[PDB]
Amino acid sequence: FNFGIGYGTESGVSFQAGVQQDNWLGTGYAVGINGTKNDYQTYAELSVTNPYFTVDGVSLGGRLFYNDFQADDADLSDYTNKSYGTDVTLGFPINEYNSLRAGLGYVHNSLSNMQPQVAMWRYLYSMGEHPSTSDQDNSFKTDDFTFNYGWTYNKLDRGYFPTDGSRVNLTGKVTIPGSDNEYYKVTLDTATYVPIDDDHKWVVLGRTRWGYGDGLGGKEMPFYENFYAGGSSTVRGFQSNTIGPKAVYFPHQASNDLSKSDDAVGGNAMAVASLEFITPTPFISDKYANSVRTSFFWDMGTVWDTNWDSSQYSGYPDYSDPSNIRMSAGIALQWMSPLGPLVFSYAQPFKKYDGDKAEQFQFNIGKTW
Amino acid sequence: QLVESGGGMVQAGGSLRLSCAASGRTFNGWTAAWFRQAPGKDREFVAAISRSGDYTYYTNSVKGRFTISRDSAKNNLYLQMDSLKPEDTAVYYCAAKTGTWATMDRRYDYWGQGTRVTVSA
Repeated sequence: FNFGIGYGTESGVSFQAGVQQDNWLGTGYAVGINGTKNDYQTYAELSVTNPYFTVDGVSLGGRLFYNDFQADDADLSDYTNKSYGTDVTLGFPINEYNSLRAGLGYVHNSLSNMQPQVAMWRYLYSMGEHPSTSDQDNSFKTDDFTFNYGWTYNKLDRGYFPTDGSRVNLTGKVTIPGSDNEYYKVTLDTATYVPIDDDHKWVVLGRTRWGYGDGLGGKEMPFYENFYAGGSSTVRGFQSNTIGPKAVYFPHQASNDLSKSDDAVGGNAMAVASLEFITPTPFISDKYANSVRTSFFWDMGTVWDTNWDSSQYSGYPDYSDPSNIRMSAGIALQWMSPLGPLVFSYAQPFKKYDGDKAEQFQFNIGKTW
Repeated sequence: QLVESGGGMVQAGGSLRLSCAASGRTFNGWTAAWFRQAPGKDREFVAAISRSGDYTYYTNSVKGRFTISRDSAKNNLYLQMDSLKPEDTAVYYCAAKTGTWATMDRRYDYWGQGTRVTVSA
């Protein structure tokens, strides 16, 4: 039994609960149940593995999950996405620092409470759906099968406060013929630590994050697969997910001409980069110095909608423009305090655009037992 | 808790100003909205103001006649009701939300008790 509670500006109060049983009723299968609850998300999975199935280091794992997503509580245009599915994954260990994975996934997405907006309705139209633009009471259910691929390079010298090496994670999925949706999606994450001194007290850190996806054969990528930027983990100094396209709402009518907004919706393309200088903490050269890390950083990122038609909506910003790079700068503090790991940051978004929401003070604190 | 005030009875054409406040609370980090329930009917969206406060959204029937706003300190939420019609007769409810705005009542987290507005021919 492992439990975890946390509080942060990105996800409010976070609860986690898990149980893992290596051998379930002498079957040899390792079974695990896990749960997560956010301000905006409720997630539950059933994990299955079996080390007696592993062949030449290639392992097989199963997953059965449920997910409840409330987009309004993630600072996005309001909608609800209740989903469930399964995943079967294979793990290939290439070497001591590189692993691969490939699996098949099924997912049922049940959408509701969609607040009519242009970009959202653009995807819906491409799927043959024609729900009213004057009401939030709506529904769209789909069933998809996917092929999932992943690569992880991890050569970081230490887990908690790395000082040398890099970590790269590349993931990709595509819909299989027969699915309701028709799209692909790629994500890339990189972290690189370079120590300048022998004691590794001074370290340069470069982070990047990329995402691109689009529909296939006339379709569009569903909006619930969008990428986001802005927040404690992406571009500090900005409110969570604020970076990128903003919703253009249709007018609401009672049961019997568009509106600009500052509500983010994400996009199908995304680019984020950060440079961070890790330094010693001033005047704490005692035993507590090893558990505290101070840093100065420069963050930037952009999100855009490749299928945004600026011609039909000339009165509104061009949300297909990839060149609206947002930037911020500030200082971060990391502490392995008694109450768990803590991260505090203060950043000033010196380059922002219309609709961006600032959040200079951001912090996350967790605790697991 | 949310408390509405400013209702009553007015002849068609008149004006009203509804007010909503919460003791010791502010609307700083909240999306706020007004709903109304005409007799025999369901709660329907009237107007809303974004968390940022820079954007306002109205139902078509009241667009151009009603105005939702907040005071500088964000202690009070207002609905200016001009050019009243008989169909505007309803119990008006104040609502608040932590996330982005919506038009469905069940998407809002906190509600007032309602204040009655009657417009006579």
